[PDB]
Amino acid sequence: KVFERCELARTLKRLGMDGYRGISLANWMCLAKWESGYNTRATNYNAGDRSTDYGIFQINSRYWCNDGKTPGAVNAAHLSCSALLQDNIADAVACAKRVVRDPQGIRAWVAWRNRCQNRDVRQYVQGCGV
Ligand SMILES: *SC[C@H](NC(C)=O)C(=O)O
Repeated sequence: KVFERCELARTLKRLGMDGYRGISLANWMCLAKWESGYNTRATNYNAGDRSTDYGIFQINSRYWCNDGKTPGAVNAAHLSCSALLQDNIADAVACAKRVVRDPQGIRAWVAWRNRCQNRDVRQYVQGCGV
């Protein structure tokens, strides 16, 4: 599903992302925008390393979700990448939380560094009531 900007912002607040490990909702929004255009169906195959990025946050199959086809990856005891292609983003949020629990935080996503860090990201949440 393709989320409307404010619909997404309110959803992320409800799932407790505002200020999670010091990350503002505006930062999480900036991240979803440049990663998938707020599209839960988004999939990006990295030919170079044979991994795939899945969902609204473009989570990778080598480190975080199991898809079976990715070489040198986390096993089948971990969350299925399919769970990140659902309309309901609860699993994706729970996984995004885990990713930033690493010392690297939100910097784990290179798109965040390019397009969001050291920027006025107020625009992503202005007028949403969050
Ligand atoms: S981010 C999803 C999570 N992955 C790892 C590697 O802990 C899981 O729930 O398995």
